[PDB]
Amino acid sequence: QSDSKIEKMLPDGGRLVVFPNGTRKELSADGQTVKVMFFNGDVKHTMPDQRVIYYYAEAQTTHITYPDGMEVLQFPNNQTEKHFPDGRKEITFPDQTVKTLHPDGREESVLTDGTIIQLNPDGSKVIQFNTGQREIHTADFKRREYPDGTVKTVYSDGRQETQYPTGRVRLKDPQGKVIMDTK
Amino acid sequence: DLSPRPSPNPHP
Repeated sequence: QSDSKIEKMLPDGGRLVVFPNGTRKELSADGQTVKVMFFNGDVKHTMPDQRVIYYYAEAQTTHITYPDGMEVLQFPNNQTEKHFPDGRKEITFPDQTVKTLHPDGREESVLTDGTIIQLNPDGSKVIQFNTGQREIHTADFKRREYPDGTVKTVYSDGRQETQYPTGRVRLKDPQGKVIMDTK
Repeated sequence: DLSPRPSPNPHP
């Protein structure tokens, strides 16, 4: 592409190159370091330790690319995103929740208290608590699994099933009345 | 390349 380009020579032996589209590039004397100052205000610095650091002037965002392929974006609202080469993304929101988006469509958030929420691509959720309790939410019911082995399920029509650690199963109508009991 | 990268978007 570009032909109408201008180079100048730094006293240290580095080069400054100015391009007709406005882009400026600074190369060290060994050529090993490159600073690119784009016409739009963006800035790209390649590093000694090999990080590539890009600054988006309008969006006010920095974007680091690391040697293993990881990209890490730091947004003005103090939010950070890590993008991995298999397509996984890990978002750290301002309030320090971490959410991962996996390739398959799962999302997995970890809360400030260590509670884990997993959002499958079918719409169902799994919550896992510190206490050992799990909840499972599908479109038909919400199920709580307790550490003692008790499982309570509330269906979308308001019927509630308890399953006791022994295997006994009690089902109640919306009103609270037992309508089935496996003894 | 010489051209700026496209502006990026945070996740909602």
